[PDB]
Amino acid sequence: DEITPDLWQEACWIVISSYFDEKGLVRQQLDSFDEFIQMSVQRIVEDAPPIDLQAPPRYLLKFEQIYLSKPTHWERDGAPSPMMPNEARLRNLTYSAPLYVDITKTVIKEGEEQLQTQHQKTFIGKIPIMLRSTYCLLNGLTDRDLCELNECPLDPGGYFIINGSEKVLIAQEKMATNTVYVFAKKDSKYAYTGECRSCLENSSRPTSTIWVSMLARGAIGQRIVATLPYIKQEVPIIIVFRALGFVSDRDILEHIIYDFEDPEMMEMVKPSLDEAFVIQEQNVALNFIGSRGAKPGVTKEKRIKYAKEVLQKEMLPHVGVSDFCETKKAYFLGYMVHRLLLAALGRRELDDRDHYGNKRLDLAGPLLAFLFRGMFKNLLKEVRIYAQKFIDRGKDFNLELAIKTRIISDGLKYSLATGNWGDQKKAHQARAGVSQVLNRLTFASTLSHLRRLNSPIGRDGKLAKPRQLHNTLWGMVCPAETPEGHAVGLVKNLALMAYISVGSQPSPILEFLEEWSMENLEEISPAAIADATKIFVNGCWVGIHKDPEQLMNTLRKLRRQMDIIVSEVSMIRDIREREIRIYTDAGRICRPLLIVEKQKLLLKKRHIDQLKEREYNNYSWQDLVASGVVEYIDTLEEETVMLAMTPDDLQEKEVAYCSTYTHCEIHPSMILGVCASIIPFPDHNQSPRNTYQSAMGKQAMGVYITNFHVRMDTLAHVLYYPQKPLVTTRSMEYLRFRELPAGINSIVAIASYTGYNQEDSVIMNRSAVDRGFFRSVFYRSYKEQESKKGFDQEEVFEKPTRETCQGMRHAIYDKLDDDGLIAPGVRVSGDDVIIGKTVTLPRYTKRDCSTFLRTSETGIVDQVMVTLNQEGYKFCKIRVRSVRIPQIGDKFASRHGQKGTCGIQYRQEDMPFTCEGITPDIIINPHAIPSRMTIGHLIECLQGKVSANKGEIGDATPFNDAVNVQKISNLLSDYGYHLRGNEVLYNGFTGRKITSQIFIGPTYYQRLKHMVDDKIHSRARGPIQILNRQPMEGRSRDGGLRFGEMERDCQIAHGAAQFLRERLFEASDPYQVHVCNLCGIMAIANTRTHTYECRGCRNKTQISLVRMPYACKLLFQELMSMSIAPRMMSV
Amino acid sequence: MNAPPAFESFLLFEGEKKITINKDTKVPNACLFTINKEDHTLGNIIKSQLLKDPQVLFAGYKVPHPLEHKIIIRVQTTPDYSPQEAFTNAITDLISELSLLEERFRVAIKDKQEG
Amino acid sequence: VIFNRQPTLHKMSMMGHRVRILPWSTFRLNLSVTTPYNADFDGDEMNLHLPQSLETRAEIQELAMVPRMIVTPQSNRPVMGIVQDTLTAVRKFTKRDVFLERGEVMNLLMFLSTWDGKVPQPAILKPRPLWTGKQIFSLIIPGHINCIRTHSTHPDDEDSGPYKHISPGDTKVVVENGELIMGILCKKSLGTSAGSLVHISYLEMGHDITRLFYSNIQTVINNWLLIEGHTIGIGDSIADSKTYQDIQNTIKKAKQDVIEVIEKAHNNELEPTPGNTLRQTFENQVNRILNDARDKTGSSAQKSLSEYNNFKSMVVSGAKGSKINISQVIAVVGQQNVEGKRIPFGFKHRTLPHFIKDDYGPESRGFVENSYLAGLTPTEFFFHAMGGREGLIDTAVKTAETGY
Amino acid sequence: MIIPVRCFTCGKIVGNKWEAYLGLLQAEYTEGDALDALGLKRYCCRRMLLAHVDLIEKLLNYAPLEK
Amino acid sequence: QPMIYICGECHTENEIKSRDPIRCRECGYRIMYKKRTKRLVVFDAR
Amino acid sequence: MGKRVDFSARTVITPDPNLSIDQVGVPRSIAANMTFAEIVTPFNIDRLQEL
Amino acid sequence: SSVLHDEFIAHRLGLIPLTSDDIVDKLQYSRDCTCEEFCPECSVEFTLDVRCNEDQTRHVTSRDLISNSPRVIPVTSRNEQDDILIVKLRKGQELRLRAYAKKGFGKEHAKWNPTAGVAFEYDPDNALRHTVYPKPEEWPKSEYSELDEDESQAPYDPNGKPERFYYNVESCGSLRPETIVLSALSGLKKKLSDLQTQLSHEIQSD
RNA sequence: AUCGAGAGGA
Ligand SMILES: [Mg+2]
Ligand SMILES: [Zn+2]
Ligand SMILES: [Zn+2]
Ligand SMILES: [Zn+2]
Ligand SMILES: [Zn+2]
Repeated sequence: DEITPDLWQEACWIVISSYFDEKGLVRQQLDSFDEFIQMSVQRIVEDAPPIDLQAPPRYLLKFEQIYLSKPTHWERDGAPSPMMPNEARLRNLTYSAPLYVDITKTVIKEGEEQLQTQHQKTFIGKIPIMLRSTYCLLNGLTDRDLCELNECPLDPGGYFIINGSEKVLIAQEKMATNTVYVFAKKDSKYAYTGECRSCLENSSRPTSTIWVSMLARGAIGQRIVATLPYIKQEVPIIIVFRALGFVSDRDILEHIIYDFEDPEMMEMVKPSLDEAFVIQEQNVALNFIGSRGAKPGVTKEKRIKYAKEVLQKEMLPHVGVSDFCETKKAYFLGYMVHRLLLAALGRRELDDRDHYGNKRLDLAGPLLAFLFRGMFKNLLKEVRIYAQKFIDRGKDFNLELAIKTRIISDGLKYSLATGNWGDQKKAHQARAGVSQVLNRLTFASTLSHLRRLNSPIGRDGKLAKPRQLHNTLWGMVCPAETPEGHAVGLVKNLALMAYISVGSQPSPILEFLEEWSMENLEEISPAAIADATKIFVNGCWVGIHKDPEQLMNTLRKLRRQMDIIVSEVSMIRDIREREIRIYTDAGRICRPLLIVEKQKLLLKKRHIDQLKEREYNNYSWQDLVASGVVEYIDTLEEETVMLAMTPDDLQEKEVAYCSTYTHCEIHPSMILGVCASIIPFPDHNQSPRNTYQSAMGKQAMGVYITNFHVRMDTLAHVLYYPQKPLVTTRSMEYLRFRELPAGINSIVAIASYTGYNQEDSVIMNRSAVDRGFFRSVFYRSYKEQESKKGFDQEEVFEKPTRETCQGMRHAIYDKLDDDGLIAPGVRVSGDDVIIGKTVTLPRYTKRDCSTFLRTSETGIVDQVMVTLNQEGYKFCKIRVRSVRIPQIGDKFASRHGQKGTCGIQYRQEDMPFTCEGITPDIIINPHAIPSRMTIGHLIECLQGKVSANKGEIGDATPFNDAVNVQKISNLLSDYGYHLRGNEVLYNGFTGRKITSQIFIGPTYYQRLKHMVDDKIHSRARGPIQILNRQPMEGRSRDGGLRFGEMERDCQIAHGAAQFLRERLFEASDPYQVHVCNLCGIMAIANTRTHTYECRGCRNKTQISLVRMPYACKLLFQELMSMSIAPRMMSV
Repeated sequence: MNAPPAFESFLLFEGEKKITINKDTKVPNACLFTINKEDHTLGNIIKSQLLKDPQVLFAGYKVPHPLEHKIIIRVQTTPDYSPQEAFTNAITDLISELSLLEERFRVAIKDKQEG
Repeated sequence: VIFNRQPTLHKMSMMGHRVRILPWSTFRLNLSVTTPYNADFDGDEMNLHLPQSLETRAEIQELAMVPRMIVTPQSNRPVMGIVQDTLTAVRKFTKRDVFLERGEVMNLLMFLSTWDGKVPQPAILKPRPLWTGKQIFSLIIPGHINCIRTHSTHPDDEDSGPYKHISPGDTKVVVENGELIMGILCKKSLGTSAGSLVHISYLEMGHDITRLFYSNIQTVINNWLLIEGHTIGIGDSIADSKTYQDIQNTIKKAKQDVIEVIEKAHNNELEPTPGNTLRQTFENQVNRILNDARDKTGSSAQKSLSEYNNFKSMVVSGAKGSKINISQVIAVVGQQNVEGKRIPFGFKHRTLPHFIKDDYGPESRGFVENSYLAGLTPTEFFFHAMGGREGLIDTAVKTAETGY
Repeated sequence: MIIPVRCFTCGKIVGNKWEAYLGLLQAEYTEGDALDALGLKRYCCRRMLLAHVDLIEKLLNYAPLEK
Repeated sequence: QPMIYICGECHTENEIKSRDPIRCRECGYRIMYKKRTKRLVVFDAR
Repeated sequence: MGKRVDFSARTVITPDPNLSIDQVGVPRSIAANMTFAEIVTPFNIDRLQEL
Repeated sequence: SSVLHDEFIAHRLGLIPLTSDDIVDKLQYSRDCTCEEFCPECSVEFTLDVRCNEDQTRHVTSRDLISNSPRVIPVTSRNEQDDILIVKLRKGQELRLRAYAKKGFGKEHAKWNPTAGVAFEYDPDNALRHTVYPKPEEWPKSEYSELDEDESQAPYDPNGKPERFYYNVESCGSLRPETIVLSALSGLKKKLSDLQTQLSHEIQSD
């Protein structure tokens, strides 16, 4: 029955495999989008108010149902056809499906003359579709079906195709809503502040933040204030309580202080009462609120109405926005004050801003919902204006012409295309970085980009606290994978078994709590709240309970049985403070864990047995979760959980550590993400090395996707001979690194050989490189289109001619065909022409606008595709193919942060060799190891020697006590090798033995995208910028290198004044001006007629020539634009 | 972009001499032999054969740059001898050694295939 | 040309070079001139500027050329020195038991540019002629400079007792009349510190002679290292069973000591020291115990090393690494700190959900009692990732403020 | 994508061994014994056969451009 | 002169002249590919 | 204070133990792109005509 | 029409070994041939023309490389070891090419390297101490060692020199191993002879 | 071509 330790390493990984058979790696994206389409769009459409318009006749126009068909495309003839994602990629279409809404317009004029007209399936917009979602044409297709459609079966999906560009929505971090968080700002007028970003269940407005603060000590005592929304002045809490109908001080403290035996709380609230005694009735308090507001009505009536509306709608919407909710709002605001007092009295800890239990991940669904709310509101507005301008004339109108569908369509398309998350007009208030271009450089880069999280703290911020690896990231975020540049700690990555909750309605839970012995908050007396336990659901205090323990037992039983409580519902019992917080909302990152009985796992051997035959008896992960054996625990419920790292922790020990565990890790290696799960032996490296590899696995070459032959990507690198690593971890089985690997096993020798590998460099074998070692192919796609925008000027693909075309370069166009397009198989060098495009003029009647190769490439045309774009003019894509043979300067890396460029390449006779004539493919310098402490590199090399000599794949899973260095060495000594991986090598040049026995063996190396040929650049009098006549910027522009301020300072320190003048004047922008010797302002010179005159001074004899930079002339002219007179006085 | 053709390691450029002899002025009876389009394969054997001559006081070689395709062999001999004569005799001795080794390897192969 | 690397921090980040046209498509640099640029070959790119007049060319040739840039005015010492392979190899080369044969010596003399063509009389004539590495470095050393240094492993109690001028360990570098009379050369003798051989060469001999000195050390030593070889592998990370037992006993004793301090604090048997609160005093005691454990285990690992250990070779020469790195690879990685304190209670009174609440023990708060060869446990792995994230954040955040 | 022709290290031909290697593996050989049957004794050639991923078999799941 | 293209879906060799919408005559598919040139490109097997 | 300049080049750096400290190894393509305006004299008339 | 681009196929064809035993000495380098681009005196013509019409995958192997010269053929195609795989083809895919094979050696490209490993060793017992084992007991014995198992390495020989070099020359297939050794000795001897000829011209010109 | 944004390199 029990899984014994000897079977555990199989059982756990069997369980893990079942998880990845059920979910995958992009499950969060697909589930978010599916919830958005199934629920969020319908909720948004129904939550909009019916637009009642009347001059008389009236019309309501109620939207009642939505229909999202499959993705289709409409040609110029208008025939709807099912559009495949690959066709969208090739034709630069948007993989979107039409959204139709049912509309009901009832005519009501008078005399009960009512009649309803329903417009079924009114086309309301087009919604882009996430690939492999339920509403994707690739849904449920087999691998054969996907290959029939020219799709990769290993492609995870989880992205959109907007204008042929694959866009991926990055999950955005945000502070959780409807939760009270008591912080303390050191530099502020308030000692403690308790904030609550409140938002109603079905979002319709932004988060309304309410603060309840305490004024810092230094009138008599510490005063509690409340910064309500839409009010620009602090308001005493007692005033707010009275404005809600609680005038008696006893009632207010009944709502705030639940234990009247506690004078400390009492004296700390007393200043607030003493400050609010002149105001003692609800109307006066409402008048005070309205007066403190930023729109103080001259008459107290409208002041009181405004205060009523604010306190009913903007104050704590999550508690309830309807009327008669003042009791719930009073109880909740009293809870906020109670929490603030507990913090000020030291009875509760301040809340941690960085705790991921306090955060939420805004995924594709809830982000598209924000867009859709804004866009549907704008659409209903436009419909209101259109219908109003017609009914004002007293006649009917056609809603089909009122609905301008471009709002929703173009809005979603623009937002996903650019990443600016918001309305196109508010292009600066909008937050960019959402919806990035999917990284297709290697399969690991694609997976990681699809599992990418973002902390929008702002890269400019230099506070390290949000960048720090918090304790609560354990199991939810990769500890290693993070960019090492300016976004350290802000851009994160999901751990492998991390699941972001999609969201759920609290209705069944609330109903069960009602049927259960919970007492509502309006029905109780406050005297009961002392000993009772509060119950919050999605931040709303809904009631109280008397035995929280057996309530938690009941709820956990219900969730483990897949009863009314779904698996993703978090249920935290804080014991010391008697809250029970239940969460069903979306964005809660959680992970699966094995539940533990008294001191035993519930995962018995029968579950492993049924999981082994997963493909026959359809016993899956969901059956494991439904059995009550596995549980999803979120960051906030982990605080109440006692984990076992392994079932070995559940053994009874000579001194028991815990003996009351509640859960167990499925495997600790699941704390790593996609790119860190490729590192072998990451627990033997320094952690920065693991981070650098997690970044560098994403630039590694491989086969980024199986269907690369049909993709017209702008840039693509494919390795000739990708190999799976000889030394692998058990997590790559689910990353599909074995099916799409990104490196080669290289016989690497760590040695000092000729000095060409010093300081992070490598010596490669020229003979190996000749045999296809780390050879790659680079595919570059050029796009072009001939626009017939108007009869004024039209472009067209056609072989240009020297007699008709004007802007025709001296490059030869013979490689083009009569259609103007080069043919595949044609070898093209730099500056060559691949598309001959000519544009009609207003060298006559047509000008050359041909597409050249990006300079200095020298490839062969791989293929040419011709089609029609969305509007329907001819559209061409040409993929050119360039074989990249590794060379000096190309960057290579192992899986341990050990990067370096090729210093030199030696032939096989020049490389050092073992007694059996094995030469290293790569030689790396021993000095790269000691400071870096990448012992995982050495253990991987030794394990790889054992694996190659044994005919197996080494197990480098991080935390594995069945694999240590002594075992690997003992294994290697059985194959006739030195147990530590050393060998006697001979000098290739002289054949003499090397005195020091070299450490050599197979290690998995990666070829990175950074090849020297894509970086080398030179300039000598090339093109210049228009504004300031200085060299351009970039290799692509043939630009010059920037001689910056620091270079100026260095050369000033050198004392090299002529070199400094050459760099900053003569090699950048030499220029001449003519200055009036009297006024010092630039004069008018006419060198052809030799007439120089200053219009200002009315002189034409006292002019002087001045040699100045063009940028300085431009500066002085831009100062004269500002009415400044910079007078260059030559005397 | 900058890859030299692989034959440039073996083939002489037009007007480029296979070997150049330059008198070393630091010490007497020393010469520098700059041999183009050769590498350690001939340099090592020529040096080691020259070291077998008791009339050779110095015999060394270097590949000044691996990316370049020449070697320099410095030979100093006793005053009654010459570095050019030493170099010639070293090549003659290497040729005779290789001829003998080839004939003996042919004989050994014949014995092995026959019995 | 002026050769530059960004960020251009000081005047040595832009130096004058003479162009040498070579086949492939990278900028090829000498390895001594990498420290001034702060340049390594992990994909770094550098900028070449070509002066376009005889006046600017003369300016760069007389002011900014690299040999004129050997000594920096910032700290009146060399800015470039001997570096990784050449430094490990010159340390191995100038050991007392390095004996070169006639053919090896001629091979090395082929790579001396400043050689008068005279083979020196070997240090050993019989039974077989053998030159020493010091005897060839004496040929590399220019002019008639005089220098006294001490190898990094020089015992401090040797200059007092006998054998001061005849060192048993071949420490106490002594160069006289441009001959390495004795001593093992290392970072202290050929690095960028003040009073080293490269500095004294630049001060006594010109910048040209010092340029040749750098080049000759590099060429001769690299071509000898082709014979000697240098490596590193698992065998250098391993220690004997006695050392492992000593380290584990040290760690066990340290954890029991921390348990005793915890028990004292729990029983109110701990009184605070002046200038600190009780929490801070407990933290000081625990951190002192664990730092003592780390240092003792590191000393155990260091003494366990053989003379053939390649970690010890690179640390001794000063080429790369430190004794703390050896301790972390062999003995114990040690305490992980976030903001100068142990791992914070990021959960509620816990560092991770795997620990009990209010657990101030060493493993709970981020003491990695394993080495990198042993491998970190999952909690040690996460805490080490936290500590390393602190360094990454520091490196990425200090740059803007320091540049401003 | 396809089995290399030569071993990158030594230059031994491995191109003619992939199909035989697979046939030995379905014959219930261990990977080590299979590599021994094909005569791959240096761990470089064993690396070549043992770490190869036959991606061409997946690229042949797509219909060609011309019928 | 003919500029025969191949269909991305039906793989049909069909001729299309300039100023003609890009449509396969056999199945109407909108994506077409050019055929391999007849020019003589040489590879050094290296 | 800082600006783009002509007669500049940039590429990856690489070790070369066989250069002196004051030498820089330059590709032939960078050197073929970059030029130095040398004045003609009877001292260099023949060499510059050759070039 | 195969899934491997043209340079992939070309590179792959270059690495197929061709029987070179008696023909390599007769053929000339195209540098030395007085013909045009090609001729039968400096080159060998190969043709390959395969089309997958059937439903199973067609293995285009080295057996499909048809030569004009019967003496120079792919080694695997010589009259066991299977044929080298050039490319796998799917129904409707087709590969038709025309190759020319030339004379060269491994300095120019590893495809002209005839060896599949050259094991070279000397002093199997570390008597010259050209290696220095920190722990000589830990190292396995060479196959050419003559030491009793208690003895880890031979006693140091101060008067010793490297003699008795052991070789294991493995052939890729193009040449026989003994032909590789004989051709190596002849090539080294002709390198030295040419060097001596040029030396004599330099000495007499001075 | 410009501008902006994003992703990256040292
Ligand atoms: Mg660098
Ligand atoms: Zn004037
Ligand atoms: Zn091999
Ligand atoms: Zn068609
Ligand atoms: Zn010919």
